[PDB]
Amino acid sequence: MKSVITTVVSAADAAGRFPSNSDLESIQGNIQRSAARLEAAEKLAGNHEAVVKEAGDACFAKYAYLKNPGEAGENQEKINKCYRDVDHYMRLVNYCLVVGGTGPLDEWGIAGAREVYRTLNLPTSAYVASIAYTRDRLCVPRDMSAQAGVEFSAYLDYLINALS
Amino acid sequence: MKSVITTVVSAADAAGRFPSNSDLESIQGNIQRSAARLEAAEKLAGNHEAVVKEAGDACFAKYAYLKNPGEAGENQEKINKCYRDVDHYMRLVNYCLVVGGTGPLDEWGIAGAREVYRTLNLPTSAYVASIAYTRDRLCVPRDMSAQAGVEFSAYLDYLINALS
Amino acid sequence: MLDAFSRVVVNSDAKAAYVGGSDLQALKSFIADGNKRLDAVNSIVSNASCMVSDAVSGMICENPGLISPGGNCYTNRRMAACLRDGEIILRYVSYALLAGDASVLEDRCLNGLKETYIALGVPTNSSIRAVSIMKAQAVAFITNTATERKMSFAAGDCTSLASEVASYFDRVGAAIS
Amino acid sequence: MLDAFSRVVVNSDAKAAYVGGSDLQALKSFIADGNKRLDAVNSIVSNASCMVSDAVSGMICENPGLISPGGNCYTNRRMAACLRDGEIILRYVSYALLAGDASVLEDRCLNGLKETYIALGVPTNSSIRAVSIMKAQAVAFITNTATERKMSFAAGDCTSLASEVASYFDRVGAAIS
Amino acid sequence: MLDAFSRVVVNSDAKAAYVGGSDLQALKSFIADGNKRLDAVNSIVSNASCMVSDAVSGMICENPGLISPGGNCYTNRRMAACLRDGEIILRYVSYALLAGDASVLEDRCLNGLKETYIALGVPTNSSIRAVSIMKAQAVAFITNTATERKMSFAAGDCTSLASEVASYFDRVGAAIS
Amino acid sequence: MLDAFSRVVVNSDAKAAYVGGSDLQALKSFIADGNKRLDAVNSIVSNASCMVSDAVSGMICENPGLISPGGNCYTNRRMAACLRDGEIILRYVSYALLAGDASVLEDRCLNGLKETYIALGVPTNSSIRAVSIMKAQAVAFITNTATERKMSFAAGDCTSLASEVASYFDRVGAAIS
Amino acid sequence: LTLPGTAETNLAVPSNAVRKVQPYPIAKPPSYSSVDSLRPARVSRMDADWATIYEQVRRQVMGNAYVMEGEAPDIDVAFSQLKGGNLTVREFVRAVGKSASYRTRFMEAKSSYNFVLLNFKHFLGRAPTQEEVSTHIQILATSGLEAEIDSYIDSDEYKALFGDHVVPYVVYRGTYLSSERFNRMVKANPGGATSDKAKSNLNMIATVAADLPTDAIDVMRGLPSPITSETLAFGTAYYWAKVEKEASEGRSASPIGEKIGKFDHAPISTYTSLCSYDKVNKAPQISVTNVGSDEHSYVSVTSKYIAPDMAAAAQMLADCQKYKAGGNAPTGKWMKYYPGTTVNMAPYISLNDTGSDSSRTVSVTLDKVKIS
Ligand SMILES: C=CC1=C(C)[C@@H](Cc2[nH]c(/C=C3N=C(/C=C4\NC(=O)[C@H](C)[C@H]4CC)C(C)=C\3CCC(=O)O)c(CCC(=O)O)c2C)NC1=O
Ligand SMILES: C=CC1=C(C)[C@@H](Cc2[nH]c(/C=C3N=C(/C=C4\NC(=O)[C@H](C)[C@H]4CC)C(C)=C\3CCC(=O)O)c(CCC(=O)O)c2C)NC1=O
Ligand SMILES: C=CC1=C(C)[C@@H](Cc2[nH]c(/C=C3N=C(/C=C4\NC(=O)[C@H](C)[C@H]4CC)C(C)=C\3CCC(=O)O)c(CCC(=O)O)c2C)NC1=O
Ligand SMILES: C=CC1=C(C)[C@@H](Cc2[nH]c(/C=C3N=C(/C=C4\NC(=O)[C@H](C)[C@H]4CC)C(C)=C\3CCC(=O)O)c(CCC(=O)O)c2C)NC1=O
Ligand SMILES: C=CC1=C(C)[C@@H](Cc2[nH]c(/C=C3N=C(/C=C4\NC(=O)[C@H](C)[C@H]4CC)C(C)=C\3CCC(=O)O)c(CCC(=O)O)c2C)NC1=O
Ligand SMILES: C=CC1=C(C)[C@@H](Cc2[nH]c(/C=C3N=C(/C=C4\NC(=O)[C@H](C)[C@H]4CC)C(C)=C\3CCC(=O)O)c(CCC(=O)O)c2C)NC1=O
Ligand SMILES: C=CC1=C(C)[C@@H](Cc2[nH]c(/C=C3N=C(/C=C4\NC(=O)[C@H](C)[C@H]4CC)C(C)=C\3CCC(=O)O)c(CCC(=O)O)c2C)NC1=O
Ligand SMILES: C=CC1=C(C)[C@@H](Cc2[nH]c(/C=C3N=C(/C=C4\NC(=O)[C@H](C)[C@H]4CC)C(C)=C\3CCC(=O)O)c(CCC(=O)O)c2C)NC1=O
Ligand SMILES: C=CC1=C(C)[C@@H](Cc2[nH]c(/C=C3N=C(/C=C4\NC(=O)[C@H](C)[C@H]4CC)C(C)=C\3CCC(=O)O)c(CCC(=O)O)c2C)NC1=O
Ligand SMILES: C=CC1=C(C)[C@@H](Cc2[nH]c(/C=C3N=C(/C=C4\NC(=O)[C@H](C)[C@H]4CC)C(C)=C\3CCC(=O)O)c(CCC(=O)O)c2C)NC1=O
Ligand SMILES: C=CC1=C(C)[C@@H](Cc2[nH]c(/C=C3N=C(/C=C4\NC(=O)[C@H](C)[C@H]4CC)C(C)=C\3CCC(=O)O)c(CCC(=O)O)c2C)NC1=O
Ligand SMILES: C=CC1=C(C)[C@@H](Cc2[nH]c(/C=C3N=C(/C=C4\NC(=O)[C@H](C)[C@H]4CC)C(C)=C\3CCC(=O)O)c(CCC(=O)O)c2C)NC1=O
Ligand SMILES: C=CC1=C(C)[C@@H](Cc2[nH]c(/C=C3N=C(/C=C4\NC(=O)[C@H](C)[C@H]4CC)C(C)=C\3CCC(=O)O)c(CCC(=O)O)c2C)NC1=O
Ligand SMILES: C=CC1=C(C)[C@@H](Cc2[nH]c(/C=C3N=C(/C=C4\NC(=O)[C@H](C)[C@H]4CC)C(C)=C\3CCC(=O)O)c(CCC(=O)O)c2C)NC1=O
Repeated sequence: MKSVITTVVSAADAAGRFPSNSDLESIQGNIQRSAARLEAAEKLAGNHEAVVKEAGDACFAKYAYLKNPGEAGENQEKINKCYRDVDHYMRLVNYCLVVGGTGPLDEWGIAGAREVYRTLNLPTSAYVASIAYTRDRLCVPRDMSAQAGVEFSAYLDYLINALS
Repeated sequence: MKSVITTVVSAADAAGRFPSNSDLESIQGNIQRSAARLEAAEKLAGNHEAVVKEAGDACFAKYAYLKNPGEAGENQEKINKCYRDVDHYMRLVNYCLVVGGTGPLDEWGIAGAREVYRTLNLPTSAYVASIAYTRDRLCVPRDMSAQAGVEFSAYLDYLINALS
Repeated sequence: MLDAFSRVVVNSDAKAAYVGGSDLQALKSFIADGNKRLDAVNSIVSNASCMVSDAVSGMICENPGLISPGGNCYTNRRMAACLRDGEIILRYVSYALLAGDASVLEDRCLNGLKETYIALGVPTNSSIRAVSIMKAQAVAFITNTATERKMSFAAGDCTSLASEVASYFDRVGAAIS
Repeated sequence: MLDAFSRVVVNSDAKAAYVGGSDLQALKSFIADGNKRLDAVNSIVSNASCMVSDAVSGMICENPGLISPGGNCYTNRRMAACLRDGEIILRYVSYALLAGDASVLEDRCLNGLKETYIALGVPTNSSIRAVSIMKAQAVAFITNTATERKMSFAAGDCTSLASEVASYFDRVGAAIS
Repeated sequence: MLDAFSRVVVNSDAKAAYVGGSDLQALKSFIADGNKRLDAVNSIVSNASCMVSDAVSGMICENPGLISPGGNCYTNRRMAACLRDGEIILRYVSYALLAGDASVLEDRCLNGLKETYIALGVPTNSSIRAVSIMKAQAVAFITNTATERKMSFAAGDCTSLASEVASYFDRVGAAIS
Repeated sequence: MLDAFSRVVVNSDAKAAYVGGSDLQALKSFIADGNKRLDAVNSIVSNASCMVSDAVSGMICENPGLISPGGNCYTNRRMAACLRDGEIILRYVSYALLAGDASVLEDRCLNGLKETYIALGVPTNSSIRAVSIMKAQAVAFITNTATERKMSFAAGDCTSLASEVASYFDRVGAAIS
Repeated sequence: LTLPGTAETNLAVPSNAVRKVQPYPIAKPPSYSSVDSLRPARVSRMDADWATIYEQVRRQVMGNAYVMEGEAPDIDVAFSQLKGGNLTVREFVRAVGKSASYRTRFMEAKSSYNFVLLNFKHFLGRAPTQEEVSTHIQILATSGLEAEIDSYIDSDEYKALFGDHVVPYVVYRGTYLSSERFNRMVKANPGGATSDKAKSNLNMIATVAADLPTDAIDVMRGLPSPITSETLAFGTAYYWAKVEKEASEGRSASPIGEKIGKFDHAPISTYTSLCSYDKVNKAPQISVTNVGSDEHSYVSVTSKYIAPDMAAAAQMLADCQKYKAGGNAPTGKWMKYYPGTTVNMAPYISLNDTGSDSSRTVSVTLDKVKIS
């Protein structure tokens, strides 16, 4: 969806013209950038079960209230719904590292979050605590390259900034 | 004008949003392309009086009928008007080699060409005889680098396709 | 809409699957002909005005039944429409050569092109002959076998993109047949 | 458009009849439960946000094919639409309960709902389940048989209005089937 | 891979049939003279729209009573049907040049076509002259001895393919008469 | 088969027939030296379009009165009709070469040619001069002694068929003497 | 953003630099118009509050967009100036249309022809003719998006119907410039619970507004007409014609069959040897490329291709009016049915075995690239 290609192709079509030499110049950056973010994708896809397990419970460690009855986490299965609720978010930032833009995150995870998390009483401050626990746990020598840790963190705080 | 920066900063503004990771990535292409085209601008600015003297006369070598009386070339001074009337185009190819897009070529040279060249009886085929004579004389060992001559030819034929 | 990067996510969205190292190298292969694709679109829009004017007049010069009165390309307005009508096809195939897949022109240009040309009364067999000239010259430029215009390039193979644009131009022809 | 007082005038416009004392007492009975209808509309819009959010999640919790990818309530935007799509159904049956006849929703809500959901790909059997939860809950409020929320009323009969709103919730179901 | 081509042409459950890169030389090793036989069909189907518009107009300019009142190419319901029918013969004969067998041509195209044309009142005097132009039009394109268009090829002899379509057009002339 | 070839000619309607390869070897066994004779017809009719366009052009350069105004080849209605009689001599002598007889040449073509040329004002002394060029053209093609187009052949002698066609061409000229 | 009082921007006409803002909203059009008395009242800037001006701009200009709260901040930019009086509601829908939220659900997702028809539906509230399309499709070719939305808002048709203070709506004016232009407007504007987003092809007004005849179908106009103006005719009489249309208007059943493209085929008993009427007019759709070794050749079977009925009007009607002095001489009493026609040997080329010759008689006429 909203990639760097669909940015320049729709803008060249809304002007009603051919792909000019600015638009061919915009795709030349993607050779210099896909070598860093696509190995961040397979480091996410090869470790996606761990980063939902030991980081999804850190919201419950910070917010230990919501396992009380009458509230948003009642029984064991809604916690299993909650680890399903955050696995789609880690799928989508994997889905935006492979695109290069912020395209698959907006209409699939972001657009409509102010509606469904208000009616179903889901606290967005407990969402962003689990995501920012993943954000500050990046480092150069263990996780990925020194350059991929910039852009993997640059998609996560956009999820923080759009949910808050 | 229509640069690679002002394409992606107006499309971010017409959406009404921040510069995302798709918009930051498009400027990373300018690190890899400004070494190629800014050398071509210094080859054009250091040789601009040569490429209108022994290339502006080649339209008159192709069209000797224009110097007939009652035509668009009457006296000595309209030919001296004409070499100024071609040097403004070669200033504009220089004005878009340093931008990166077709920004200053459009509203300063193209937008309105179908009006003033039809009403004042100027043949646009004798424009593009002079411009495409400069196009086929590019080569790698004498003129510039191998990559600058691709892009300098890529702005000349855009002027051919606009006037024809 | 869907580029070559976002084509492999909507195949993976229906599986709810993370994109991993089994098909990322197929996508990393696409980036390896990045500059090979990039010069190819530049060679298309280089001679784009001379592309369509040789294509429509070649369709006229083999079938001179439209210039006859009562023909579709008879008057001076409809030839200005027809030079514009083949120019949009060149404009949107060049988007699909840049996006890497036939997804931008499919829902914008081809979606409803069939009954637009039927209701206005465009001879659909002559529209096949119109874009088949634009198919055979699009592979003539990006393999650089054009006789009257030769462009300098870095040497190598580019025939993988030649099957790409030739798979787009008969998708236009199948959408209008 | 048409309320309950204006429904009998177009029944009398087809006969060119002065509306008189043979059916004014059928309409005076409508004003006799004037306050009974008036408290009934207020109980629907009292817990109106908890009405639709329990109803669409009850449709989800019996059929998790929509949360599966490829389902019509998979992504986040479609759950935001489906929370709002069933809210408009509550917004117009609360109009028709106030107006006393199914005329205000039959042309503003039902006229055109079938082909919008067909061309979107909305599963019509699931929206049947979605509004029949709202049928079972709207009669649970105006009979004051809601287990988690009891409201105080003047005591009496209200089951004539219970079949009234239940007749409306099968009118939205018939136009989508 | 030709069994994949032979169904799809007898209209089984596939929509289309695509031949890859490695399969294309596997098809070329299967049939004999695989480089020339793909060049012969590429000469035919690039000029199919010009050939049937010339052969129908060649049929009219021999016998001009078809566009007289009482003819068969009067009332352009019929004239667009005859312009359709010339293309269907050309599209089936170009497959038979590609496959090398006339077996698809006899069972899909030609059985009962003598019975169809006597039931429709199609005159067999002019319908043979429609085919006999298209035999001479196809045999001039194959050896590149067309008057107007000279297409570029790798040089050599193609007269074994040129007498192949004259056998295939004679089976159309046998099954119509 | 030859009686079936007789059913092609005499039916007074357009008809067409071919012979398959199982039926072909019976035809080569029934006729004598038939691989020469099937090469004999194929030498002529592959160059028949230049043969009549040079012989009746050679009739004009020996007798320029036919392009005088009022002359019989002045208008293009008459000029195309002179080539139409030129080819129809050449097909009917080729089937007479193919069947090996002259009875189809007399009964289908030459019975009634003197009665229709005097009634049409056709110059019989000039058309004998036209067909004697076609006698002289065909003996160069049957002995491969044409100076422009020489054809490949399985070598040997075919001067018996050189005298066979010159016995067919003078039977045309004695019929219009 | 510009000024707290701004009647017109962009200086297109010269007389807008001196033009005031309208002090009051414009009146209704002065014809009779029997339909609009059943219609709801029009919403203006100076009668209604911002809760319902935003809803009716979403209900008409946005079609039925379902804009969320985080969706469309460009509209929230443009709405925040309209509440401050910084631009009129005429200029506000210019800012809505030029924004990307209008682009990313109507311009990129719909087709090129359908984008013009939705612009007449949203901005002017009607449906165009073919000449109105043909002047608007060149602005999408030469000038782009921003100049094409300027052709609606700076037109005189907008300023007479709505002016500077009235939200766009379906204006029933009774006496129209064409009888088509009433009922093509009505077909383009259905009532509630309809959007534009599912019909990525609209495909029905894209072929009624394409050719200037073939006005659209009556049940496609009795559907969105108002009430006590449709009833006693939509109980069960045209009601099944409405439901069978709605399953065709939904999912976009393409009207090659019944609307335009109107071919009397032969009955199925007439051929019966070229049988199986599913497979009756199918040809091999063959394509070759022949480039290197990634170069496919994809013989698809094509669909039932129809006689196009206009290429058979170019052919056989414009030309082939050969048609002259066909007396052809008439001596030939011996020709006996055919006269001019050669035996036509035509040897199928002797590839040394299993290849054979057949012959066929035909009438022969010399061509026009022949003698002299
Ligand atoms: C793709 C994202 C991604 C991650 C962030 C980690 C997340 C992560 N970190 C640790 C485990 C750890 N993580 C760190 C943190 C660091 N270690 C260092 O050498 C750096 C200084 C610093 C990088 C921020 C340390 C010190 C431990 C061991 C102690 C602990 O468990 O906290 C563990 C448990 C044991 C293990 O699996 O290694 C996990 C799942 N894994 C992932 O797949
Ligand atoms: C900014 C762009 C730019 C140019 C392209 C040249 C254009 C140019 N070339 C030549 C002059 C020439 N140009 C060429 C052409 C070539 N020479 C080679 O080594 C290559 C094989 C081939 C490149 C296509 C030759 C062979 C001459 C000398 C003969 C002649 O004058 O034509 C001249 C006249 C004399 C001179 O100054 O050299 C000019 C103005 N100058 C410029 O300022
Ligand atoms: C802004 C303008 C602009 C462009 C349009 C592109 C064009 C471009 N192409 C190549 C480089 C190349 N480009 C081609 C492509 C082709 N060669 C042919 O003979 C075919 C005709 C054609 C394929 C269709 C090939 C084969 C190479 C060398 C291999 C490669 O790098 O891909 C390179 C150098 C890459 C390198 O070697 O490191 C550049 C910079 N770049 C730009 O800066
Ligand atoms: C009866 C009139 C008549 C015409 C008008 C032309 C039109 C024409 N050109 C080409 C064929 C072509 N046309 C071009 C186009 C061009 N070549 C250039 O150098 C320019 C950049 C550009 C025209 C300005 C190219 C590159 C080819 C391929 C062959 C070639 O390289 O010349 C073809 C063949 C298409 C095909 O093979 O499918 C036709 C019909 N030919 C005709 O017979
Ligand atoms: C603006 C706020 C506002 C309202 C919402 C209505 C509500 C209202 N209801 C009743 C009065 C009543 N209301 C009900 C209705 C009900 N009782 C039940 O047990 C059912 C749950 C429910 C029907 C759905 C009944 C049964 C009476 C008593 C009989 C009657 O007066 O109708 C009365 C007093 C009339 C009287 O007794 O004289 C009023 C003022 N009026 C208002 O001013
Ligand atoms: C499987 C292979 C296949 C074919 C060969 C054609 C055969 C064919 N032709 C027609 C139908 C027709 N075919 C012709 C054709 C002609 N009349 C003439 O004078 C000319 C000689 C000739 C055109 C060159 C006409 C005129 C009709 C219409 C008959 C009528 O409407 O009166 C029909 C009837 C069905 C319909 O048209 O809807 C069929 C099956 N279609 C096929 O599917
Ligand atoms: C001043 C007095 C006078 C004349 C002498 C004639 C002269 C004459 N004869 C013919 C014209 C002709 N002349 C002949 C005659 C002959 N061609 C033959 O092959 C025969 C051997 C020979 C006669 C014996 C024929 C066949 C024509 C053409 C018929 C025609 O023009 O209608 C024409 C051409 C007329 C035209 O162009 O239509 C003229 C001027 N006319 C005159 O007004
Ligand atoms: C006044 C103008 C004028 C002409 C038009 C020609 C007409 C002409 N052609 C040939 C003679 C011929 N004409 C052809 C025919 C052809 N050769 C080919 O290779 C092609 C396939 C085909 C059309 C060009 C052949 C094969 C011969 C025999 C050549 C020979 O005699 O060696 C002859 C001699 C035969 C005879 O006299 O009976 C004459 C008069 N000569 C002229 O003086
Ligand atoms: C299916 C269609 C069909 C044909 C087109 C012919 C083609 C043909 N001709 C001959 C074969 C021949 N053709 C000729 C004839 C001639 N040779 C010359 O050099 C003279 C110019 C010319 C005299 C007219 C001769 C002399 C032979 C060899 C003897 C014979 O087989 O008759 C052969 C046998 C070649 C071999 O097997 O080696 C074939 C296939 N026969 C057919 O069945
Ligand atoms: C495109 C550029 C663009 C902008 C820069 C802003 C500018 C802007 N702000 C407001 C409108 C406003 N802006 C403010 C803001 C403030 N007042 C304070 O006391 C604080 C100092 C400050 C916030 C930090 C307030 C409070 C209003 C509403 C005024 C009111 O009605 O009370 C309005 C009028 C529209 C409206 O009222 O909603 C506009 C155009 N909007 C734009 O569209
Ligand atoms: C948004 C995407 C988009 C497209 C895909 C094209 C498609 C298209 N073509 C035409 C319209 C037309 N297109 C043609 C074209 C042709 N007729 C022929 O005989 C030739 C085969 C062929 C030229 C190659 C003609 C002649 C008309 C005008 C018909 C007329 O009014 O006479 C129209 C109607 C608008 C108009 O009439 O100007 C549209 C939408 N245009 C677009 O804007
Ligand atoms: C992907 C699709 C595809 C095709 C379209 C063909 C295209 C094709 N043809 C030939 C190659 C050839 N093509 C011809 C054909 C002809 N030459 C003539 O002079 C006649 C006019 C014409 C007869 C029809 C000949 C003679 C050769 C050389 C090989 C041979 O002699 O058989 C070659 C190999 C060499 C070359 O590149 O030219 C290819 C790739 N093959 C394919 O794979
Ligand atoms: C069955 C076998 C068969 C034939 C042999 C021909 C015989 C023949 N020729 C013509 C008809 C004709 N034939 C000629 C021919 C000639 N005049 C000359 O000056 C030259 C000597 C010679 C050409 C070389 C001309 C010019 C006409 C037309 C006469 C006219 O239009 O008035 C006609 C009248 C019918 C018509 O053409 O409309 C017939 C039956 N046709 C046949 O179907
Ligand atoms: C009075 C009515 C009348 C006509 C309508 C034409 C019709 C016509 N065309 C051709 C003959 C032909 N027609 C074509 C077809 C084409 N040629 C091209 O260059 C295009 C690409 C393509 C569409 C026009 C070809 C290739 C030939 C054979 C060689 C040639 O004549 O060009 C033939 C000869 C067939 C034969 O000899 O059996 C005829 C009769 N001629 C007539 O006499």
